[PDB]
Amino acid sequence: GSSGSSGDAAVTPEERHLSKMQQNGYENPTYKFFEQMQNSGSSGSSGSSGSSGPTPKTELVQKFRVQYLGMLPVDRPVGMDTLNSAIENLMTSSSKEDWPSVNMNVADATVTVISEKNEEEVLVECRVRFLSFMGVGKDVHTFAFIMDTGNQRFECHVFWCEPNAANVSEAVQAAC
Repeated sequence: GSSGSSGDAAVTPEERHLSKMQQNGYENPTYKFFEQMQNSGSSGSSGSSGSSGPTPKTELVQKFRVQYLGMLPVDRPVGMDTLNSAIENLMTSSSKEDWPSVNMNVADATVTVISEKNEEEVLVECRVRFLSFMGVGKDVHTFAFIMDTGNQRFECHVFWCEPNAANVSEAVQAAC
């Protein structure tokens, strides 16, 4: 029942931010501002957006030790409620320990889920460009990001960060 009026400010500086993230979240503007472009349509029957080739060079890069929960299909590219769904989805599927270890790379505003067992093992390669929505669920150790694989398809990948998802996410903020 109605109980309070004590007056006390006991909150961590890392939560001050994560808070706004759990409230609204982070929606990539480019994903919606991707209207002005010059696409081409020439003969090229194939099931891929061309070729990428070798990875580019880079001087700066951040590596965060996080766990992998798995991919989860969604209905919308954005919407906190939607994200929270993926987290709870996998969380139930696999346990906290069941989740394997993986190194997250934040170089060139690019996200590359590297394997903990092998550095030269890119588990997942995502770019801030494809990234549609990203935020924190109910828990501060639950961070997921939805990307666009094409054909109106969105894959929600969840990852456990420690001691929280304040750093990782934050680093992904400027990545946009």
